[PDB]
Amino acid sequence: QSVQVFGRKKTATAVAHCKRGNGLIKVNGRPLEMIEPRTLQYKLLEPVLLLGKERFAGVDIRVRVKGGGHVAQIYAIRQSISKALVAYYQKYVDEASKKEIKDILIQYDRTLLVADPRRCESKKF
Amino acid sequence: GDSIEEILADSRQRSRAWLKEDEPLNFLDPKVAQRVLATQPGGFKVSADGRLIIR
Amino acid sequence: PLADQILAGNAVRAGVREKRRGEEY
Amino acid sequence: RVRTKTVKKAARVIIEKYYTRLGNDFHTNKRVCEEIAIIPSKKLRNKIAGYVTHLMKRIQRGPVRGISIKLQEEERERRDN
RNA sequence: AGACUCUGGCAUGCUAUUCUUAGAGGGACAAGUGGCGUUCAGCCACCCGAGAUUGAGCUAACAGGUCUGUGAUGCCCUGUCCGGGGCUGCACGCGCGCUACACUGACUGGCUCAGCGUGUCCUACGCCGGCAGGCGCGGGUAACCCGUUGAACCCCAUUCGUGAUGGGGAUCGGGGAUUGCAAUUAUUCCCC
Repeated sequence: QSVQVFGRKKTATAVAHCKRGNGLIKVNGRPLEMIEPRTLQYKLLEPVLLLGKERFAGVDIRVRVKGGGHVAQIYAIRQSISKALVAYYQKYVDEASKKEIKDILIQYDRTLLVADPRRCESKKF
Repeated sequence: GDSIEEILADSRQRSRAWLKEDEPLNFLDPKVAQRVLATQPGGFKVSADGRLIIR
Repeated sequence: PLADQILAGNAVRAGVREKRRGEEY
Repeated sequence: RVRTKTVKKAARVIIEKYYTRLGNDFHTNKRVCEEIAIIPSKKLRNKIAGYVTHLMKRIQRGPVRGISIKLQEEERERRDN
């Protein structure tokens, strides 16, 4: 058994699978630390270092992306990971852990649960 | 069909889907189908006594 | 009154002006 | 005979705003039409009363939750005013 | 085959009133029942009910025009194809738009991510030439094939280094190829 979530952006859409495991992080068949724009690598390290790497050793996560640019894909990946962990610890783990994770993750940043509702406005005659 | 608002009505495209974002969404949850929508979400005069005038 | 006129001339008008500028699914 | 569109609109607005005070058969519905609308036309009054009776007969065979929330909203609007 | 307007059948109710009157008020609203029905619009049959419809008034045109029959109708006068040419040719004034005037940059190599459309002209693939481009064979009248639409900016490493300079590319000379009756007044592209 496992949990599938989705992360959204302007045009970048990602899906995320979280299941039992030894703590493997995979994005597009690759680990999280070699996404091509290296400069936002701490963004890819924002969720896990917010929680602690020892806790993630029971969950294996795999994220696939399609659409958007580089940084939009990065934001979709990190938001999808955050919502994957909170959904996994809500459905499978007791409510107190989900509540404290949600509280710390909502006092850190707003976009890590609901993405920024921004899109390009169309041109009309 | 038998609802109140359906009777009182002023009387490709089908492949569109609508997600709703609350609790996080799990695709493998058996009750996720409640959170998806197949369609788009969302004159008379008054007298002194308060009675309407119909003509 | 006289003092009201003097103080209105001594102050600057302010207050109301509505400037009209500028998810779930 | 067919129903005029303004009869349909009047029946809609009457059954939308004052569903609680209307009754089952034709006579009390005509009475509600009497002291809810001045309605100078007798034939228009009769057609409106008959169509409101038919509308509530069709509505009362439906689900109860819509009637319940409609009555709750009507009570809230009456208490607010 | 009037889903226009108005109205009548029964009043032992009111007024000067059960028999004659003439004003007003009730009464019919498809109202109810059973079937045919997209299960809602309508249709058929029947009960109660005086009345589930009987009477009074209501076809007409061509701001598109045509075919060319019309009033010695009124006002004003008494072109064709062919060949080439330029269609802004440039001292200047007045504005739309592109390029950069470098170092946050340029070169090279690697790296990796979208969206709006379209096609018998979009092209997948194999052969030749460094490239401009040819040859051959397929897919597609279309979310199927081009196309998991593999793009640019950005990212990593090298070289360059304050220099009218490896920036910027104008204006030129030559060659080649492509598009077409025809390219000169450089159609267009690649290279030097």
